[PDB]
Amino acid sequence: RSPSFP
Amino acid sequence: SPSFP
Amino acid sequence: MDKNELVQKAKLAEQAERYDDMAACMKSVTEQGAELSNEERNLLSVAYKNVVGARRSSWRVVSSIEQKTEGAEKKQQMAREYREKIETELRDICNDVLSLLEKFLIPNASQAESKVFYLKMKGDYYRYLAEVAADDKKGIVDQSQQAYQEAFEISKKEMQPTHPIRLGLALNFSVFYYEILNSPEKACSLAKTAFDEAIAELDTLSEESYKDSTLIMQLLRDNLTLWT
Amino acid sequence: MDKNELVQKAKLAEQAERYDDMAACMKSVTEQGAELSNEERNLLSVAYKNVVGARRSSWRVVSSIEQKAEKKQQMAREYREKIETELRDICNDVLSLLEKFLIPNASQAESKVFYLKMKGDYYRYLAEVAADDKKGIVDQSQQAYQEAFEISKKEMQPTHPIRLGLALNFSVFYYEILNSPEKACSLAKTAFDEAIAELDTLSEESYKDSTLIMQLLRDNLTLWT
Repeated sequence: RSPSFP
Repeated sequence: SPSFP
Repeated sequence: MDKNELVQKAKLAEQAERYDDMAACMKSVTEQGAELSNEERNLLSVAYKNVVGARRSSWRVVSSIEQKTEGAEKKQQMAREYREKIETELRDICNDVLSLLEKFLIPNASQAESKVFYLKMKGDYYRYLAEVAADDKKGIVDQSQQAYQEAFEISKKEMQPTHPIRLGLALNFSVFYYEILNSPEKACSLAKTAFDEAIAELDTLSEESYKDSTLIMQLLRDNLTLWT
Repeated sequence: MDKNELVQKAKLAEQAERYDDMAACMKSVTEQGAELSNEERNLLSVAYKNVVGARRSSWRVVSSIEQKAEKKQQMAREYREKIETELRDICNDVLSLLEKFLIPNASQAESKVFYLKMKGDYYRYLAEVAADDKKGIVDQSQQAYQEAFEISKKEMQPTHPIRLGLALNFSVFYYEILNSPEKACSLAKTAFDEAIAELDTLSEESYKDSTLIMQLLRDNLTLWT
């Protein structure tokens, strides 16, 4: 899926 | 030292 | 164990990659009611990121199998029941975090940096509930959207466009629009402005935070390029 | 659940990387008392390898911190002990399953070597953390490996993955537990050379594991030299 941070 | 599995 | 002992045990659990132990330590630190230092805040965030992360990863695999076995009746029921079990764990974890945010972290956040961090965190854990929620969804989606919007408003007013917390929030709000609301254009628009604003003011990069800042900008552009 | 349902749950848990769930499924399959198929045997082995493996990895890190500030050293010690107790309970669970069900029901040589190698392995993990009980634990690991080694050299082809894997782990036992790097090297070298000499005995269903273990045998020989 779409990477997030952290 | 690597073993198996 | 007193605060300092629990923080030390959290750092040990982190090194040992025992994230449930790490989360229990930091949960206890938070329940003492005093405002978390930047160090404690990061230890709490890392611990729960890994605890919830293992369930989200397991959930995605089992959901993919449950979809992939449409024609194999016996195997699909097995996959469905296991996904539901993983969901109960995932929900309990998100409910634990959101309870800490509402009871301790958000009311004790005295500085703008902290408020943006915890509202983004609220946005994040309500988003994880929204990933697996299927009539309760709308309310969960609204709670994630409201936390992110408040954090976004405060970050644009109080933080430099290169601050990692401001960039990270723009990245996760952007992911929320794409994944949860299915608004790819609204997601792309948020990520692009966040990236361009940061590129235009790179002189505002602190030596203590430039690595996180430049990392999030790369992630913002990756999402913009993938959603396009 | 019934056996087939528990085996299917175990495969799901494996895919989900939920190795505690995987181990509980296979433990339940084993407690039904019937001899395990090759598939079930591998699922049990993989599950517990990962369950014990997480503790061995955590133990190594915390022990290193405990070795390398008085208050912080006491906490590291207490945490290592907590991890050790978990590691011990896991090894004892496996060793109890081996003695109550797996070893007495192993009717074929292939199965007996697999389970005696497994016994050798889990007493080796106890030996890694044991500090006066050690000698007895080391002897239990050595005895299980020796019996499995004798049966493999007699009943199996030198390319069989179970025979190669056992030679790799007994070789690791000699190096790590008994600090005998020269016989560790000789054991791994002969295992490798005897496999190279009979490559015509490779099965299409097992050649990937066989050639992988040969590479591991040579890596250990090259690192210990």
